[PDB]
Amino acid sequence: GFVAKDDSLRTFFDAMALQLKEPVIVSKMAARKKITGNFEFHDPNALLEKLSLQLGLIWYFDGQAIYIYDASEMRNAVVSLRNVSLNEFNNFLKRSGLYNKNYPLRGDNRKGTFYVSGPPVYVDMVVNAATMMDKQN
Amino acid sequence: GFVAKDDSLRTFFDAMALQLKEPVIVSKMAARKKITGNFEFHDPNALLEKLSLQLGLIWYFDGQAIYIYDASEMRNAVVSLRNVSLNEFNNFLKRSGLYNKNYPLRGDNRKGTFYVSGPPVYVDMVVNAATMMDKQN
Amino acid sequence: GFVAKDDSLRTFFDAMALQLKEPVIVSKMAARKKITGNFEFHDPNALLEKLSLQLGLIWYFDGQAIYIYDASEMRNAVVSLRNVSLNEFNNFLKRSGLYNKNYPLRGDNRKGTFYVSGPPVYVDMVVNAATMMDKQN
Amino acid sequence: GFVAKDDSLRTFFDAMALQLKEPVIVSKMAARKKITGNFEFHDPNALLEKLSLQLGLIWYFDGQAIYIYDASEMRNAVVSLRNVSLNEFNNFLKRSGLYNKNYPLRGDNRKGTFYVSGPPVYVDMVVNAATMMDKQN
Repeated sequence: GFVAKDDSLRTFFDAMALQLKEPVIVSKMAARKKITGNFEFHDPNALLEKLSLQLGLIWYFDGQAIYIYDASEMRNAVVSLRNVSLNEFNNFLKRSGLYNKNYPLRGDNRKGTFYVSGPPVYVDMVVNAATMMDKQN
Repeated sequence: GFVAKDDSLRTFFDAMALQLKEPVIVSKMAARKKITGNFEFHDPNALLEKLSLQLGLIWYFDGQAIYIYDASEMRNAVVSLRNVSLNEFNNFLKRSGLYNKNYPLRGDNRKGTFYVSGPPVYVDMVVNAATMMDKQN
Repeated sequence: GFVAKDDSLRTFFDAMALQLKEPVIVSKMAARKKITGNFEFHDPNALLEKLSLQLGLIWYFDGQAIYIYDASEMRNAVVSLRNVSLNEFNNFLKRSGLYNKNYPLRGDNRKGTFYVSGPPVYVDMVVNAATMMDKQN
Repeated sequence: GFVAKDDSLRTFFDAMALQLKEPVIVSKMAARKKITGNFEFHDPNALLEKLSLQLGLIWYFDGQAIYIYDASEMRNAVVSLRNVSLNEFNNFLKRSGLYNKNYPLRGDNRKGTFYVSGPPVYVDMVVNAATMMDKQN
C-alpha cells in the first residue's frame, strides 16, 4: 500500500522493493515516468506486473537484485565461443532460476552460435560468463 | 484528446506517445512544424496516421521505440556482405514485426547485394546487424 | 536485548557481535537498512538468523571474524589449478569448520575444475589458498 | 588486583604485565575492547586466561616478550625448504618452551612441507628461522 499525489515511478519501485527487503536497480530510462494516486490491498507480485504493464517495463531477478528496465531496452546479441562447443556452454548457462522475455537464450543456425535476447544485465552476465568458460576451454 | 492554440508538432507527438506509454524519438526535421487546434474522440492509430499524412511523416517502430522522421529522410543504401551469402543474411534480417515504406529490404541484381530503403534508424540498424553477421561468417 | 527508535542495521550487528566478543565485518551493502523497535529474551543464534532472514543477509564465520554480507553478494567462481590435481586441492580446502550457502565448493565437469559459490571473503580466501597450493605443486 | 570504572583492555594487560616485570606486546586488534570493574585475589595465570577467554585472545611467550593477539589473528602458512629436509628443520625448530594453539607446527602431505598455525609473531619467527636454516643447507 502507498499513496501519493505525484512521485517518480523510480521512487515507487524503490519504496516497493525496499518494503520487501529486495535489492533493486532501476535503469535511467525504465523509470522516467511519473505516478499519481493510490495502491492498496495489492499483492506484491500483482503490483509489479501492473506497474510493468502500464509503464512498459521488463524485470530480471537473479536471486540477488531485481533489475528493472524499460521493455524497449531488450536487445539481441550473438555469442560464438571459439574453444568450447555451444552445447556445453548451454549446459553451464542453464539454470532453474532463469527468467525471460527478459533473459532468453537459444541456439541459432550460425555454427557454434547462440542468441541472447533480453535486458542489458542479461546480455552482460551471459557474455562475461561466456568469455570465461571459453577461456577455460 | 488534446487542445492548443499553438505548440510545436514535436510536443504533440511527445505528449501523444507518452500518454500511451510508448517511448518516442522525433527527428530534428520531422517535427519542426507547428500545430494549432483540437483533436478529440480520435482513436490513437488514426491520430498517428493523420499527423503523418499532413506533416509528411514516416514512423518506424521496433517493439522498443517509435521513431518519427519526415518522409523526405527516407534513403536507399546497398549492403554487400563479403563472407556471407545474401540469402542467409535475409533469413536473419527477416521478422514478422518488420515495418515499411519506412523499412523495406530487397535483393538487387548486384551480386550478393540487397537494397535497404527507409528512415535513418532502419538503415543504421540493418547495416550494423549486417556487418556483425558478416564478421561472424 | 536492545531497544531503539531507529538505528542502522550495521550498528545493531556491530553492537550484537561486540556484546558477544566476536569480531565482525559488515559489507557496505549488507547493512544499509534501518532497524526500529526492540529485541529481548532472544537467544543470540536466533537474533542472527532473524536479522538475516528479514534483511536478506548471509554470514560467514572462519573462527576469527563473522563476515556479514547481503545474500545478493554471493557469486560463483571457477578455480582450475595448473600443477595440482583438483582432488588433492579439495583435500586441503576441506575442513569441519566450513560453512555455506555462504561458502560451498564442489567439483564440476570442466577438467581439474571446482566451483566456489559464496560471499566475497569466501571466494577470495579459497582463490588465494588455491593459487598458493598450486604454486607449491 | 586492579579496579577501574573504564579503561582500554590494552592498559589492563600492560599494567598486569608490568606489575610482573614481563615485557608485553599487544596487537592493535587484540586490545580494542574496554574493561570495567575490579579484579582481586586473582592468581596472575588465572587473570591472563580469564581476560583471554572473555576477549577472545591468544598469547605467545618466547622467554623474552608476552605477545597478545586476538584469537582471530591466528593463521596458517606453509613452509617448504629447498635445500634442507623438513625432518632436520623440525629438529631445529622444536623446543621445550614452545607454546600453542598459538604456535603449532606439523608436517603435511605436501613434499618437504610443514604447516605453521598460530599468531603473526609465530609465523614470522618460524618463517625467518626457516629461510636462514635453508640458506645454510
